[PDB]
Amino acid sequence: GVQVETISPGDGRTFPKRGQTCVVHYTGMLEDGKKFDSSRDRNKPFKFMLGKQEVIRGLEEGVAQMSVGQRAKLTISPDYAYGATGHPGIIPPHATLVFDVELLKLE
Ligand SMILES: CO[C@H]1C[C@@H]2CC[C@@H](C)[C@@](O)(O2)C(=O)C(=O)N2CCCC[C@H]2C(=O)O[C@H]([C@H](C)C[C@@H]2CC[C@@H](O)[C@H](OC)C2)CC(=O)[C@H](C)/C=C(\C)[C@@H](O)[C@@H](OC)C(=O)[C@H](C)C[C@H](C)/C=C/C=C/C=C/1C
Repeated sequence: GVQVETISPGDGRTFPKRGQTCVVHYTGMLEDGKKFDSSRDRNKPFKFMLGKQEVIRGLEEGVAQMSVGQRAKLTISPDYAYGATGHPGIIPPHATLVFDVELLKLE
């Protein structure tokens, strides 16, 4: 569902717990294609709480297996992303997504 390839290693010990707020930088693109979003270019980290279905399953499960400081390439299959419906106007049906995610801190 989500494949994780490490860009930079974390501490290897500090992982997100259920109900914790994850602070991340991300860049998102369609596989081998167009970039659709970046928190890095606007210099504003993205915050979400784990275990609250706030983000796509691929990102949730990608961040959940990352330690603090880790940066990774997340390849997210459509079923762990926006599926056959897509995201209106931005993400097509059956789109595999690539997120470059850095887990900055947990709060
Ligand atoms: C302008 O930028 C948008 C985000 C854009 C939307 C379009 C996509 C290309 C994208 O560019 O982000 C993008 O890169 C993307 O695909 N993202 C964002 C980064 C995390 C991964 C993914 C995602 O899951 O987006 C999310 C995706 C689009 C929809 C969710 C997917 C998972 C599913 O379980 C949810 O059903 C509920 C819906 C959008 C979000 O990350 C926002 C934060 C979360 C929600 C809207 C819901 O969780 C909602 O549930 C009631 C909430 O609890 C929120 C906090 C309540 C308040 C009022 C809403 C705030 C909305 C903020 C919107 C923001 C910052």
